[PDB]
Amino acid sequence: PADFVPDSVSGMFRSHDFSYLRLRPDHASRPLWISPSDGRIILESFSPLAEQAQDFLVTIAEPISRPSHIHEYKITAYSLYAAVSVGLETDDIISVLDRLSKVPVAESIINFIKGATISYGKVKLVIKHNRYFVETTQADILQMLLNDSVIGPLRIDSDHQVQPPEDVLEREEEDDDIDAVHSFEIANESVEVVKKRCQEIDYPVLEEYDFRNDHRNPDLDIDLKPSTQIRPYQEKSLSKMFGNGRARSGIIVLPCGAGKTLVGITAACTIKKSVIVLCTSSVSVMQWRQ
DNA sequence: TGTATGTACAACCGAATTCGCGACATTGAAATTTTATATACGCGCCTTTTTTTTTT
Repeated sequence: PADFVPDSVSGMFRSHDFSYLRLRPDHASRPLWISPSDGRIILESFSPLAEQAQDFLVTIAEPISRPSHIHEYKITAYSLYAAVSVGLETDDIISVLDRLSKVPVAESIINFIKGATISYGKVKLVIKHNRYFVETTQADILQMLLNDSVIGPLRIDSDHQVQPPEDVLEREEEDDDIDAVHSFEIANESVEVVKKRCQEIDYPVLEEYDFRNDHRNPDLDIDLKPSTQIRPYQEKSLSKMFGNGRARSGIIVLPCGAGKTLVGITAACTIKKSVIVLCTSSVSVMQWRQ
């Protein structure tokens, strides 16, 4: 129907042998030892790029162990998509893995990392006039958008408008794929159907988030004061969602009871633009507002 | 299998809020106030006078 293992596919790739699985040729001269069958990547004290290695593993996968001697390696599809969305060169990570990881890069592990680096979305969701539309940087993308009931049918025929792509981006498609390619401006209504049809037909689309196509108007009555409590995970989570230069809303999985709304109020203020806040239930809306 | 939950849509209720007549106080003023003097009357009232009455 509309369920994707790729988001929740984390929890596998830890099984190897000893007869078929050979000691990694880098095992003699390799700062790490990538156990590809066990999916474990032990980052011992001998890795000089352990900080560089530690960050790369955290993107493509989840480091289960962070021991003082060596770390531990786990596989995460959301990490794989996140490490795919990380943007590190799939080949470049593998080789520094291969050279660093004494255990040779596993064949299945090597494919997933490259599959991370490039896949985790090869979709072609084009955008017009700084907005989202039914198009694609790649051709199979324009076909997906045009043949889309929500992307195409919900897409206005106009190729792109500075204001329409600005305003409408058939809802807000501020999460589309590569823009500045062939596409048509989509309406102001219903990206559920856009996503509910890329749902039904399994279109993993290499998506972005165009955060000042979070423009949306003359500036609202927002008091851009940072007097709301600021404490360090929120800001670097903000620094992650503020990214380079200007406020991008990402997905930032935050706890209710540790100042969750605090990042939202800042990002809402930072854009200096109209923003709505949605909480669980209305009674919690007052509690949270209280 | 018992229960916790968000949200509704409709009739009930009392709570809190702003308008002019009466009380006098106001200053404005006239009236009254005191005095001389002739006039003459008619108020009342003073003392004295005379009369009457009582008691021895």
